[PDB]
Amino acid sequence: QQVRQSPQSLTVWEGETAILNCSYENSAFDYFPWYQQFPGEGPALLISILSVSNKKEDGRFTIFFNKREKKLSLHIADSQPGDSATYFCAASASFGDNSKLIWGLGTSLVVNPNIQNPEPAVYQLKDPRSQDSTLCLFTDFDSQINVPKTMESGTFITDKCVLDMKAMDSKSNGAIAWSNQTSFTCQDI
Amino acid sequence: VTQMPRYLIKRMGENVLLECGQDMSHETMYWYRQDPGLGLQLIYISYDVDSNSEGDIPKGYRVSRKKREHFSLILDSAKTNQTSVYFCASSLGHTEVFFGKGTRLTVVEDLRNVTPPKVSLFEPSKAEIANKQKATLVCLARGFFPDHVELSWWVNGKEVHSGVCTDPQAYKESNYSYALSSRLRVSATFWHNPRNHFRCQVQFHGLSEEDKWPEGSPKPVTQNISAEAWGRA
Repeated sequence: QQVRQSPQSLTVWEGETAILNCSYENSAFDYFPWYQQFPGEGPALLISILSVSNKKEDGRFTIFFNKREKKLSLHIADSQPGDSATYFCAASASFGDNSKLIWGLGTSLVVNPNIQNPEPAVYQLKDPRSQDSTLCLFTDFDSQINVPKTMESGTFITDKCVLDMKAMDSKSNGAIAWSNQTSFTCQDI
Repeated sequence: VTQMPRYLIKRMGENVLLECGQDMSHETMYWYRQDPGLGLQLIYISYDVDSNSEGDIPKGYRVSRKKREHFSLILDSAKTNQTSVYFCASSLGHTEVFFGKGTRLTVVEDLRNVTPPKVSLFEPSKAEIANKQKATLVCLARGFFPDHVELSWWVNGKEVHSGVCTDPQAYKESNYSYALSSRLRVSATFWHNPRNHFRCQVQFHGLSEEDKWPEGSPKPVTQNISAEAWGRA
């Protein structure tokens, strides 16, 4: 727990500024790099700061540092859905070689897109190759709508997933539901 | 730039080897493991050739650096709890650490539980075209055990990324079985064109040529299983 990140999970709307906090206890630390990791990818250094410094800025990203409080914070101004990922903060002492970076447990960031005029509707799809196979689809719903989870032992629901079509700047949400049972409607869920 | 083998399937009990390389000829390299859900964990550290030091969890691991450019991770006996994503790390001039693309290692008790996925493609709802004036395709892969599947959409022979949304993690449907889904959404006009070909490909990574398997059953090697469709109405 040498490096403590906060919050454990962060979700913001697009355009808003995402704030990722972190604190430490050992006065030895003098180097604090932030690593960005997209799903299915490895961590990459985004921006770093030294304890002798008070603020580090790189484009839309900015690090605020408090040496006396042994706390720091990462601000993503005008956050975009593209930069939505898990962010790790590390810590080093001498900042020389064998720095021995102490890693934070990371903070997962999700940047929700502003969708104007949502038209939430549920549609049922079908697999022609195999009859009596029911599929449920929830789409065009608003982003603050919390997708319900249910354990019916045989029924499965996917997490929400933001979609982007290149035609007519307008983002869309989507959810998937299915069951091993032959007959069941998507209307009631 | 650092590189390493992407996917690997090994049985529990036998030796495992992971390799890593870099082209910047620096000194310090690292080996990390990360469970798919949460923590990034350090295994070993190599400062130079033949200079290695234990990390946070060196137990069950050992390393070898006979050359500065390459770093190999060695598991003499694979365990079930040693299933995670392994990251080779590197740094020059102690200002920034570089990570590779990672290696997804899955250790199984019995190789026979390894099965390819069953890929199903669902056609869009007529009401969707009617009410939303657009058509959404849905691909579903089930019956596979390793999470070594890679889903991609192909339209008329070309891989598309716009209008594509795939689930980040496979779902545990059974003890030895996973399930993964994804969706593709295009205009009703484009879907109403019969000259348009849609294909949902799922790349499964299985066993290598050097593996033991019975003769009365198909060997689940690295392969692609896809489902296709055409423009209707």
